[PDB]
Amino acid sequence: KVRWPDFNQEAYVGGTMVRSGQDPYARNKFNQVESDKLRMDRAIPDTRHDQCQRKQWRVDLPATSVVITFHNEARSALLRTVVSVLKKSPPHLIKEIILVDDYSNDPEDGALLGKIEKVRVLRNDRREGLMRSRVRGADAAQAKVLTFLDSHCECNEHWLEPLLERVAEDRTRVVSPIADVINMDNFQYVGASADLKGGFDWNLVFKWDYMTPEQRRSRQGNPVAPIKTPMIAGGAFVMDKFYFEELGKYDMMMDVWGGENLEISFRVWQCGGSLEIIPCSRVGHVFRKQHPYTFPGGSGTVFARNTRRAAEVWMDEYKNFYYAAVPSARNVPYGNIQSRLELRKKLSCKPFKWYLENVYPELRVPDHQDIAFGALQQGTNCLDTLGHFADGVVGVYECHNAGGNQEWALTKEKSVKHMDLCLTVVDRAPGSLIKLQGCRENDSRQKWEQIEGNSKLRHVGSNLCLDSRTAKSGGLSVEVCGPALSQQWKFTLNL
Amino acid sequence: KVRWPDFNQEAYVGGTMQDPYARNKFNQVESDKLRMDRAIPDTRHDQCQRKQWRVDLPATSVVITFHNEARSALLRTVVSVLKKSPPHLIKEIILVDDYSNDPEDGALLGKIEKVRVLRNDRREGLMRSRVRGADAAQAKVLTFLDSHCECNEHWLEPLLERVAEDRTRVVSPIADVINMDNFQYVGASADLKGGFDWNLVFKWDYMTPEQRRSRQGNPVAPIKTPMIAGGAFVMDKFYFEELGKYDMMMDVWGGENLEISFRVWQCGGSLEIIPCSRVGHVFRKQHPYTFPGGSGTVFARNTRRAAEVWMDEYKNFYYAAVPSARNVPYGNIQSRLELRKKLSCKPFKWYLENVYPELRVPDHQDIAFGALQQGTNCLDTLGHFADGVVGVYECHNAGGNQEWALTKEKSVKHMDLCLTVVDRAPGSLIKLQGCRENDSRQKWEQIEGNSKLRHVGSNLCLDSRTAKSGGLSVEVCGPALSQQWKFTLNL
Ligand SMILES: C#CCCCC(=O)N[C@H]1[C@@H](OP(=O)(O)OP(=O)(O)OC[C@H]2O[C@@H](n3ccc(=O)[nH]c3=O)[C@H](O)[C@@H]2O)O[C@H](CO)[C@H](O)[C@@H]1O
Ligand SMILES: C#CCCCC(=O)N[C@H]1[C@@H](OP(=O)(O)OP(=O)(O)OC[C@H]2O[C@@H](n3ccc(=O)[nH]c3=O)[C@H](O)[C@@H]2O)O[C@H](CO)[C@H](O)[C@@H]1O
Ligand SMILES: [Mn+2]
Ligand SMILES: [Mn+2]
Repeated sequence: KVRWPDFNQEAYVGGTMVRSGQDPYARNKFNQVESDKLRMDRAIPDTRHDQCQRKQWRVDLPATSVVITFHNEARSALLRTVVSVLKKSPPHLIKEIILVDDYSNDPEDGALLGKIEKVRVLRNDRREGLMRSRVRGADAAQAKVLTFLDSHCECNEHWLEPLLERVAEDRTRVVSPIADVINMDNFQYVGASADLKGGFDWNLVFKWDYMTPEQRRSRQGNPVAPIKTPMIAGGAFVMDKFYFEELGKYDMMMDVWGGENLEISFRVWQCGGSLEIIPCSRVGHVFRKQHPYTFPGGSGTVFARNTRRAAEVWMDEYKNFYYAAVPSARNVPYGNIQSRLELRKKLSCKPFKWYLENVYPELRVPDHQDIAFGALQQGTNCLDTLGHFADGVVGVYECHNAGGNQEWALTKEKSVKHMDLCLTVVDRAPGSLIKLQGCRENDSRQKWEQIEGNSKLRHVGSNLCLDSRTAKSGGLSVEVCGPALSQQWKFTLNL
Repeated sequence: KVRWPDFNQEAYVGGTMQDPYARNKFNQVESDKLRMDRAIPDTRHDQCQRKQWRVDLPATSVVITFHNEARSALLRTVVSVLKKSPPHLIKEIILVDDYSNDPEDGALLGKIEKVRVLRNDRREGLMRSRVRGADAAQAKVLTFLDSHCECNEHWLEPLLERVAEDRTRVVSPIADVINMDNFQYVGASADLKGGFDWNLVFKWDYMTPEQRRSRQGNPVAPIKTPMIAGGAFVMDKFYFEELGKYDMMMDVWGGENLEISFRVWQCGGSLEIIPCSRVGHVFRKQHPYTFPGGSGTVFARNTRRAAEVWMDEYKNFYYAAVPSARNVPYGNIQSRLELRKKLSCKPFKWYLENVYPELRVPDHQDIAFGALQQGTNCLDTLGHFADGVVGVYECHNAGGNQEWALTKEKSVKHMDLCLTVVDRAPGSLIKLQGCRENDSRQKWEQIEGNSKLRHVGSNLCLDSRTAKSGGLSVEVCGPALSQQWKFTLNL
C-alpha cells in the first residue's frame, strides 16, 4: 500500500529504540543502537567477484515468494532486510514478501510493515518456532519458487538472479548465496570468502569447510561457478515450491532452532536433489554468539532433540558416531518419527553411506571395528605427531580440532594409530620415550588399552601408562602408571 | 671367490673399531656389534607375504658408492643384497670407492662373491661415482643403493617386475629407518610420497586424503611419486644411458635426486615407490665427509644446475626461497640443456600441473609468498573466517592457516580473504575480510628493506604488540621489533 522509499523509518523503529543508559545488546544480542542508526536503504559494498559484477544477468525467470520468519526482531534489522529485497531484486521477480511473525511480543513489529509494497504479514497465535513458521509462509506462498531469508539480512547487488537461474534450469537444486557478514557490534557489512563449502563434524554442529586443493584447482578457471555444498547453512536459500512440498517440507515436530538445516541437507542429497552455494549471490547476515530468544525445553536440550530427530531418520547406523561424539544426546527424548521415516522409504531415498562416499567424502569416518577415534585430548593439549615419521618421537600440541597431524585411531588390534604409524613402546623402563613405528598386527610393544574409566591409556601386558611430562624434554614417554595429570588421555570419539 | 658367509666379518670390522659419532655421524659401536647377516623384522604388509613373485626377471648390477663408510655398514649392505635377493637376479655388486682414506675398506671386499671394486683416483662425489659403476655394469638393469642400507625379504622382485613390464619406470623401495643411535631396524610408513618445497630440499609428503581413498582397494599398489629420495632405486640400464645418466658436473651430494626426478617425469618416464620392496637406511643429521667447496655452496651449485636446466621460469621461486643461491656460480650447463631438447622433453609447468599439483605455487604476478615469519611465530588465521581477527602462532611450516601472499594489487591475502585495516587509530585490531582490489584499507607496502609491512597511504605498520591479548594490530609504526616480518619467498 506504499512504495518502500516513502515508508517512514523514523516513525517505525521510533519508540521501540534504546532508552538512555540501557544495555545496547539487550533484546537481540547484537548492537541495536548501531543497527537503528543505519538507513533502511543503506549503502553496502559490492562484495562480488569482478566476474559477476559485469554480466547481463538473466531476468526472464520465475518469480519468488520471499519468506522471512521472526520472533522479537529489531525493527531496524527487519525493515532493512525487507527493503534490501525490494531495492535490489528486479520488481517482477518478487511476487510477494511473506513476513511470518512467530509470536513476537508486539504484533506491531510485523503488522506495520504490511503497509509496504508487496509485504504480507502472518501472525502466529502461539509460538511455533523457526521450522514450523517457515512452513506456514511456504504454504501461503503464491509463487512457484520459494526464497527463505533470516530477519536480519541485507541482500546485495543482483543477488536474486543467480539463485533463480539455478533453480529454473533444474528444479531439484536447492541453492544458497554466500553469506556475507554483518558485524554484530558495529554493523559494518563485510565481504565473506567465496572459497568455502558448508559441512559438519560428528557432533552434528554446522561448520564451514575450506574447499579442498583438488576442488579449488578444478575451479581455478571458473572461480564464480556454483559450489556443490554437502550442507546448506540453512538461513538463506531458494527452492522450487513443488519440490519443497514433494520432498517433505520440514520436520514439523522440530522446535525453535537447530537441526532443520542438517535434516533438509541430508534429505535433499539422499533423495536425488542437490545443494549449492552460488558465489555471485551475496546476502549479508548478522552472525551472533548468543541466542536472544527463549527456548521452551532448554536451549541445548531442544537442539539435541531436533538433531536426533534428523540423525535417527537419515543417518542409518552412522547416527552412532554422533552419539559417540555427544554421548549426552542419548538421554534426550525425541518422540515419534514414523511419518518422516516413511517419507524416506516413500521417496526411495539413498542410504547415508551413499551420502558419505559421494557427497561428503572429506568427513573422516572411523572403521566399524575401531574402538575409539579422533584426537586424543589432555586438557587443551592433544596428541600430535609434530610431523614425525617412523622412528619418531610423539608429542603434544594445543588442540585445533582439524585432525591433521593430530588425528588418531584406537584399533581392534589395540593400537594407537595415525595413518599406518602406531605408538610403540621401544623401552619398558620408566621415563623411556615411545616411538612411532610401522603397524604390525602382533608387535606387542604397540598394543594399548584404556583404563580408569577411559581417562588413562595403559600399555597392555604392563604396569605402564602413556605420560606427557617428558614432552618438553624429549617427547611423550611411558612412565610408571600412577596418579599423574600427565597420564590422563580422553578420545574425542569413544565407541 | 669366497662366499659371503665364509667371509671374515671379525678382522674386517676389526681394523677400525674414541667418539662413535666423530667417525661416521652414527653410532659405530652399535653398528660394529651387529652381525653382517643380522636379523631384521619383515616390515612388509601382510598382503605381500603371500605373493608368488614371478622370478623369470632380468638380473641387475647393484651399484654401491662410498667415501669413508663404516666397514660394518658397508659389509652389512653388501651381504643383505646377496642374502635377501635371489642369486640369479644379482649379476654383480659394483663397489665404487670414492677416494676413501684406506683403500682396504673397499679392496678387501673384492674377495666376496659377485663383488667388484673400483677405486677413484681422486675425489669425485656421489653422482660421478655412480656413473662409473653404471658404465661398468653388465646386466640389463641398474640398481643403486647407499653404502649403509639393509635389504629386506623379497625386496628386489617387486622392483624388477615393474621395470621388466615397462622400461620407462624408475622404481624405489619404501625406505625403512635404521636408527642412527640404536641401529634398530624400524618399519616405515607406506602412506608417503616424495616431494619438495621451493627451497628444493627433499621432503616426504603425507599422501592426500583423496589418494588414500583411491588406494583402499589395492593398498600395496605402486605409488606414483613426483620425486625419488635418490639413494635406493632401480632403472633400466639402456634407459639410464639414453636419458642422460647424471649431470656429470655435480659434485659431492645433493641435487642429483631432484635433477633425475624432474628429467624422468618431464621426458616421458615415471617414478614409483613400491611398498612391498623394503630397504632399510641409516638416516643421519649432518654429513660425516668433507665437501670440496664448503658444503652449503656445493649443494646450491648442484641444485642450481638442475633448476636452471629443468625448471624454466619457476627457478625464480627457488631463488626467492634461497636468495643467496642467485650468486655462487653454477658453471656451464650447455650439454644438459642440449640433452633436454634432444629428448624433446615437456616443460616444468607440465610437471607441476600433472605430476606434483599439490605443490603450492605463487601466481607469477605475486610480490611475495609463503608464510609470514616473526621469530618462531608465523602469521596464522587461527581458523577465523571473514570478519575475524588475525594472529600469530608458532610456525608449523605446513601451510593452511599460515599461507599468505602479497599480491600485485598490494594486498596481504590468505585464500580469498585479505588483511584489512578497519580502524586507522593506533592500537586498532585488524580484521580479515573478503578481498576487493579497490579497497585502500586492504593495501600494504613492504618497507625498510623488506623487513616491515606498512599500510599504504598511512603512517601505520602491521604489529604483534596486541597479538596475545586479542588479535594483531595496526600500530603507530616506528622502531618496534613487534613490526618485523620476513616473507619466506620474496620476488
Ligand atoms: C545469508 C545469510 C543467512 C545465513 C545465516 C544462517 O544460515 N542461519 C541459520 C542459523 O541461524 P542463527 O543466526 O543462529 O539463528 P537466528 O537467530 O537467525 O534464527 C533464525 C531465524 O528464525 C527466526 N526464529 C528463530 C527462532 C524461533 O523460535 N522462531 C523464529 O521465528 C529468527 O528471528 C531468525 O530470523 O542456523 C539456524 C538453525 O536452524 C537456521 O538454519 C538459520 O537459517
Ligand atoms: C633404501 C634406501 C635409502 C634411501 C635414502 C636416500 O634416498 N638417500 C639419499 C640422501 O642421502 P644421505 O643419507 O643424506 O647421504 P649420504 O651421506 O648417505 O650419501 C649418499 C651416498 O653417496 C655416497 N657418497 C657421498 C659423498 C661422496 O663424495 N661420495 C659418495 O660416494 C655415500 O657414501 C652414500 O653411499 O640424499 C642424497 C642426496 O644426494 C642421495 O640422494 C641419497 O641417495
Ligand atoms: Mn540469523
Ligand atoms: Mn645415505
